[PDB]
Amino acid sequence: DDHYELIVDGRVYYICIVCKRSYVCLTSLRRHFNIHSWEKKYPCRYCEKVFPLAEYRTAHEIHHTGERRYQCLACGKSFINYQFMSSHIKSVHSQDPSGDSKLYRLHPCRSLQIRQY
DNA sequence: TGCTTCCTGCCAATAACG
DNA sequence: CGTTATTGGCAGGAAGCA
Ligand SMILES: [Cl-]
Ligand SMILES: [Zn+2]
Ligand SMILES: [Zn+2]
Ligand SMILES: [Zn+2]
Repeated sequence: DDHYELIVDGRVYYICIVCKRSYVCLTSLRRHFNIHSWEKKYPCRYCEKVFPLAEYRTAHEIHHTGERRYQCLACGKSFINYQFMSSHIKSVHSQDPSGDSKLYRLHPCRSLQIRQY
């Protein structure tokens, strides 16, 4: 028992009973709620750190391996995450990768095992 | 104030369950 | 083994940090 529902204008919101954060879908509330309950743990496999979300652990573990998955297509430089890539493309190439063009390539993750696309 | 990490709608990949 | 439920990768804006 971790939420209540709030309905405004026919739109359904799921509210965390602990911190009152609002979610459009229940899956997100359940993913969020682990921060409170710590029902599941996500331990780094390279150090002692433990995370409340699987994706937080993954981003952290990529830091351990040093893999650079985000590649700028304008000059070929590669980056650890979206933020480094975006900062680069905006500052050096004066372009926005969230725009209407494909300015970067996200390589598959090869330095560790996560599900592929 | 420029890195560092967090956050959540969306949904493909994966697991659970008969 | 077909049907259903769950996980968690991803973008890219937000929040944290020193
Ligand atoms: Cl690499
Ligand atoms: Zn909460
Ligand atoms: Zn670690
Ligand atoms: Zn570049």
